[PDB]
Amino acid sequence: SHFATQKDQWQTYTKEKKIKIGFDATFVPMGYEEKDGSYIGFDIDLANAVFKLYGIDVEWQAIDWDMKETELKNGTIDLIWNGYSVTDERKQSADFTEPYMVNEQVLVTKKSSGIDSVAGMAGKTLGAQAGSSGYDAFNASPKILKDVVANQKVVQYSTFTQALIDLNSGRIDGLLIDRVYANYYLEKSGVLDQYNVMPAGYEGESFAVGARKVDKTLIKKINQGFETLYKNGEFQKISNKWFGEDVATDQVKH
Amino acid sequence: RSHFATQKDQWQTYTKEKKIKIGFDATFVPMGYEEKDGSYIGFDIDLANAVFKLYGIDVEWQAIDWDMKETELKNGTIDLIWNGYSVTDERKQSADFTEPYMVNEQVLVTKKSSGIDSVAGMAGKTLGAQAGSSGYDAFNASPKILKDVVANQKVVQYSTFTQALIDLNSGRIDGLLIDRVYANYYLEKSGVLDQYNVMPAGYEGESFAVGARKVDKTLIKKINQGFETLYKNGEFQKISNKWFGEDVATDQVKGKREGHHHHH
Repeated sequence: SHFATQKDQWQTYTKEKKIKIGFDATFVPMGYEEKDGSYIGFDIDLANAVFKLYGIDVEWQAIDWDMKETELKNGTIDLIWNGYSVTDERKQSADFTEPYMVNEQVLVTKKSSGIDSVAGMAGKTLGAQAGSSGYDAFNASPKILKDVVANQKVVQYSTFTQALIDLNSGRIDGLLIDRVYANYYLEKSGVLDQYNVMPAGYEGESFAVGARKVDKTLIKKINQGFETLYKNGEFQKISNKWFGEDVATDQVKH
Repeated sequence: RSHFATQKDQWQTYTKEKKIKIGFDATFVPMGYEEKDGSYIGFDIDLANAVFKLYGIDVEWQAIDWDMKETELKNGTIDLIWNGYSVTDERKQSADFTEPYMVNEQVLVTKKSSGIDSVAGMAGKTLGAQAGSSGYDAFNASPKILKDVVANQKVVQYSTFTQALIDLNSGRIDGLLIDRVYANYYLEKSGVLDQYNVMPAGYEGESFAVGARKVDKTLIKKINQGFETLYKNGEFQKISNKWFGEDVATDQVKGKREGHHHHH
């Protein structure tokens, strides 16, 4: 039908036992292409789990991320799921599910540093990622850390790995970074327990799933899928595998 | 040309007219500068020329009053600011940036014959720096890096890099702190880069990127893709080696986007 995209197609996804989901193949650790060519990530596991409950297989489609809204509206994909989030501009092209994970800015310090509180950064040196949302939040809400840390400024680094090198050596006392990165990397390296990873105090972006506004049943069925997985313990397993913690939102629970 | 050209995405025009104008500071060696003979040369000039050659776009190089760069860009007098330019919140109010193509930072330079192959190895050794340089200020601002360990906890200041090197070569000083762009450029130009240890000092650096009008979203993407294309076909590496004697490509230029996503 020429107008499938203008209708609630839940009965279609369920009958065809398949649904198409677009993602940015480079977005570690939400959904990305590994060196061997496989598609893995938190959202990959999460979405596969949700749809498995309905006997639906996910057809993962690596897309031009800038074209995500267009592809969703054209029927190229049926969902945008890859660390996606609500934006009033995005709400122009899609309806969203309840948020499933909060990606807030976290302050990371060595357990041995004794800095187990954001306020404990008073007079201490802070590091952050160049051009990251953490850098911007640092300035936007100065009362949180700027007016506390040494020199009222942050040392900028290229990557979390370079930043972590200086955190470990002691060149910097703390590191402000995306929760998604802090937990994924520290857990993958098996040293998460050697660090205090604390919510910094800035409003974090909530990850949610995007669908065509007409697919109302689809959205609610994903929402329910989250609950189902959180009650049978699946959500926690997936979450632990990727972040070493339960990231479920209250809703899921010159 | 449209009165509102500056108001929109001109990728169509650049490709059509097969031209784009880039502003630079004619004194900024080695990124882009005017030589004695009057020619304009530099790492950025070679890099930008190479990127636009991919698209069949000729580059019109415009030496500008550097202080007027953002104005020139917004005025439409130039289409890009490419001459060791970088991101700052202030500059972001006037332009959009490509991904960074190289990192500049203070490097500690020592002769390989000195045996000093680490910054820590400078303990008790004499350090030189150029007078009125970013390294001088960095040396003092972060004493724990080198100031505390070097002899006398001070640095011998030099007016020119040439004098500094003369003394490094004679043993007068054991190490020299200077911008990576200058260290690699001069040493490679002299064909002696392999006789020195050029090590990142530990002081916060800066990342060079290209600035364009915020409306030129496509142009920015085409440049980012250009960097990647040149690295894939080897041209970036050739240009980098010509000017610095090493590969200065950032992970972004190399196509490694892991860890660079910001609440997208």
